[PDB]
Amino acid sequence: INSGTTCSNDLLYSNTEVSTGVCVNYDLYGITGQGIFKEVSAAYYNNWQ
Amino acid sequence: ACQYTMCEYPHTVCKSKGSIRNESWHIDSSEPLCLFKKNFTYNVSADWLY
Ligand SMILES: *[C@@H]1O[C@H](CO)[C@@H](O[C@@H]2O[C@H](CO)[C@@H](O)[C@H](O)[C@H]2NC(C)=O)[C@H](O)[C@H]1NC(C)=O
Ligand SMILES: *[C@@H]1O[C@H](CO)[C@@H](O)[C@H](O)[C@H]1NC(C)=O
Ligand SMILES: *[C@@H]1O[C@H](CO)[C@@H](O)[C@H](O)[C@H]1NC(C)=O
Ligand SMILES: *[C@@H]1O[C@H](CO)[C@@H](O)[C@H](O)[C@H]1NC(C)=O
Repeated sequence: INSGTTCSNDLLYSNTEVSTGVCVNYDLYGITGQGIFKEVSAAYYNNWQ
Repeated sequence: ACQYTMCEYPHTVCKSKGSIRNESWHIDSSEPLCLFKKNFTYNVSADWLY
Protein backbone atom coordinates (compact mmCIF):
# COMPACT_ATOMS: atom_id res chain seq x y z
CA ILE A 1 0.00 0.00 0.00
CA ASN A 2 1.25 3.47 -1.12
CA SER A 3 4.33 1.85 -2.70
CA GLY A 4 4.86 0.95 -6.35
CA THR A 5 3.21 1.99 -9.62
CA THR A 6 -0.02 -0.07 -9.74
CA CYS A 7 -2.47 2.72 -9.01
CA SER A 8 -6.25 3.04 -9.02
CA ASN A 9 -8.87 4.95 -11.06
CA ASP A 10 -8.91 8.24 -9.09
CA LEU A 11 -9.92 10.30 -12.15
CA LEU A 12 -12.63 11.20 -14.65
CA TYR A 13 -14.32 9.32 -17.50
CA SER A 14 -12.15 10.38 -20.49
CA ASN A 15 -15.19 10.36 -22.73
CA THR A 16 -14.99 10.49 -26.54
CA GLU A 17 -17.54 13.29 -26.62
CA VAL A 18 -15.78 15.91 -28.74
CA SER A 19 -18.78 18.21 -29.08
CA THR A 20 -17.75 20.66 -31.79
CA GLY A 21 -19.73 23.81 -32.43
CA VAL A 22 -20.64 24.72 -28.85
CA CYS A 23 -18.62 26.47 -26.14
CA VAL A 24 -17.40 23.73 -23.79
CA ASN A 25 -15.08 22.95 -20.91
CA TYR A 26 -11.86 21.04 -21.35
CA ASP A 27 -8.91 19.58 -19.51
CA LEU A 28 -6.95 18.32 -22.50
CA TYR A 29 -3.83 16.34 -21.54
CA GLY A 30 -3.24 18.48 -18.45
CA ILE A 31 -4.14 21.88 -19.95
CA THR A 32 -7.45 23.34 -18.78
CA GLY A 33 -9.62 25.87 -20.57
CA GLN A 34 -12.84 26.70 -22.40
CA GLY A 35 -13.23 26.70 -26.16
CA ILE A 36 -15.20 25.92 -29.31
CA PHE A 37 -14.11 22.96 -31.40
CA LYS A 38 -14.33 23.13 -35.19
CA GLU A 39 -13.15 19.99 -36.92
CA VAL A 40 -10.51 20.19 -39.65
CA SER A 41 -8.18 17.77 -41.46
CA ALA A 42 -4.52 18.60 -40.86
CA ALA A 43 -1.21 16.82 -41.24
CA TYR A 44 1.44 18.58 -39.13
CA TYR A 45 1.22 16.58 -35.89
CA ASN A 46 3.82 13.91 -35.27
CA ASN A 47 3.19 10.74 -33.30
CA TRP A 48 4.31 12.17 -29.93
CA GLN A 49 2.49 15.51 -30.26
CA ALA B 1 14.18 3.64 -12.96
CA CYS B 2 14.23 1.50 -9.81
CA GLN B 3 16.35 0.86 -6.69
CA TYR B 4 19.04 -1.56 -7.86
CA THR B 5 22.29 -2.66 -6.20
CA MET B 6 25.28 -1.52 -8.24
CA CYS B 7 28.66 -3.21 -8.01
CA GLU B 8 32.16 -2.04 -7.18
CA TYR B 9 33.06 -3.40 -10.65
CA PRO B 10 29.95 -3.09 -12.84
CA HIS B 11 30.35 -3.98 -16.49
CA THR B 12 28.42 -4.85 -19.64
CA VAL B 13 29.05 -7.62 -22.17
CA CYS B 14 27.97 -7.30 -25.80
CA LYS B 15 25.67 -9.80 -27.50
CA SER B 16 27.19 -10.08 -30.99
CA LYS B 17 30.49 -11.70 -30.01
CA GLY B 18 30.60 -11.31 -26.25
CA SER B 19 33.76 -11.08 -24.20
CA ILE B 20 35.41 -13.72 -22.03
CA ARG B 21 33.69 -12.43 -18.89
CA ASN B 22 30.07 -12.60 -17.76
CA GLU B 23 27.89 -9.49 -17.76
CA SER B 24 27.46 -8.72 -14.04
CA TRP B 25 26.79 -5.06 -13.32
CA HIS B 26 24.27 -5.71 -10.52
CA ILE B 27 22.89 -8.57 -8.45
CA ASP B 28 19.40 -7.57 -7.28
CA SER B 29 17.29 -10.64 -8.05
CA SER B 30 14.26 -9.65 -5.95
CA GLU B 31 12.31 -7.24 -8.33
CA PRO B 32 13.00 -4.01 -6.38
CA LEU B 33 10.69 -1.07 -5.69
CA CYS B 34 10.45 0.44 -9.16
CA LEU B 35 9.19 3.93 -9.85
CA PHE B 36 9.28 3.60 -13.65
CA LYS B 37 9.71 1.15 -16.55
CA LYS B 38 9.47 1.80 -20.29
CA ASN B 39 10.47 0.35 -23.66
CA PHE B 40 11.53 2.46 -26.66
CA THR B 41 13.05 1.93 -30.09
CA TYR B 42 15.32 3.60 -32.65
CA ASN B 43 17.05 2.91 -35.95
CA VAL B 44 19.25 -0.18 -36.06
CA SER B 45 21.36 1.28 -38.90
CA ALA B 46 21.89 4.78 -37.47
CA ASP B 47 25.41 6.01 -36.74
CA TRP B 48 24.73 8.88 -34.37
CA LEU B 49 22.28 9.15 -31.51
CA TYR B 50 21.49 12.04 -29.22
C1 LIG C 1 11.48 -4.32 -23.01
O1 LIG C 1 12.36 -5.03 -23.87
C2 LIG C 1 13.24 -5.94 -23.20
C3 LIG C 1 14.11 -6.54 -24.28
O2 LIG C 1 13.48 -7.66 -24.88
C4 LIG C 1 12.44 -6.98 -22.41
O3 LIG C 1 13.34 -7.75 -21.61
C5 LIG C 1 13.20 -9.16 -21.89
O4 LIG C 1 12.32 -9.82 -20.95
C6 LIG C 1 12.14 -11.23 -21.21
C7 LIG C 1 11.15 -11.73 -20.19
O5 LIG C 1 11.70 -11.70 -18.88
C8 LIG C 1 13.48 -11.95 -21.15
O6 LIG C 1 13.29 -13.31 -21.52
C9 LIG C 1 14.48 -11.31 -22.09
O7 LIG C 1 15.76 -11.92 -21.95
C10 LIG C 1 14.59 -9.80 -21.82
N1 LIG C 1 15.51 -9.18 -22.76
C11 LIG C 1 16.67 -8.63 -22.39
C12 LIG C 1 17.50 -8.03 -23.49
O8 LIG C 1 17.04 -8.62 -21.22
C13 LIG C 1 11.41 -6.32 -21.51
O9 LIG C 1 10.55 -7.30 -20.94
C14 LIG C 1 10.57 -5.31 -22.29
N2 LIG C 1 9.63 -4.62 -21.41
C15 LIG C 1 8.42 -4.22 -21.81
C16 LIG C 1 7.59 -3.53 -20.78
O10 LIG C 1 8.02 -4.40 -22.96
C1 LIG D 1 -26.03 29.05 -32.18
O1 LIG D 1 -27.09 28.06 -32.22
C2 LIG D 1 -27.18 27.34 -33.46
C3 LIG D 1 -28.32 26.37 -33.33
O2 LIG D 1 -28.72 26.22 -31.97
C4 LIG D 1 -25.85 26.65 -33.79
O3 LIG D 1 -25.93 26.08 -35.09
C5 LIG D 1 -24.69 27.64 -33.72
O4 LIG D 1 -23.45 26.97 -33.91
C6 LIG D 1 -24.69 28.35 -32.38
N1 LIG D 1 -23.58 29.29 -32.29
C7 LIG D 1 -22.53 29.10 -31.49
C8 LIG D 1 -21.47 30.17 -31.52
O5 LIG D 1 -22.43 28.12 -30.76
C1 LIG E 1 29.72 -17.28 -16.25
O1 LIG E 1 28.40 -17.78 -15.94
C2 LIG E 1 28.22 -19.19 -16.12
C3 LIG E 1 26.78 -19.49 -15.82
O2 LIG E 1 26.50 -19.30 -14.44
C4 LIG E 1 29.19 -19.94 -15.21
O3 LIG E 1 29.05 -21.34 -15.41
C5 LIG E 1 30.62 -19.51 -15.51
O4 LIG E 1 31.51 -20.17 -14.61
C6 LIG E 1 30.76 -17.99 -15.37
N1 LIG E 1 32.11 -17.58 -15.72
C7 LIG E 1 33.11 -17.53 -14.84
C8 LIG E 1 34.44 -17.08 -15.37
O5 LIG E 1 32.95 -17.84 -13.66
C1 LIG F 1 16.33 4.01 -40.60
O1 LIG F 1 15.71 2.72 -40.74
C2 LIG F 1 15.20 2.47 -42.06
C3 LIG F 1 14.48 1.14 -42.00
O2 LIG F 1 14.71 0.50 -40.76
C4 LIG F 1 16.35 2.49 -43.07
O3 LIG F 1 15.82 2.33 -44.38
C5 LIG F 1 17.12 3.80 -42.98
O4 LIG F 1 18.29 3.70 -43.79
C6 LIG F 1 17.54 4.10 -41.54
N1 LIG F 1 18.17 5.40 -41.46
C7 LIG F 1 19.33 5.61 -40.83
C8 LIG F 1 19.84 7.02 -40.84
O5 LIG F 1 19.95 4.70 -40.28
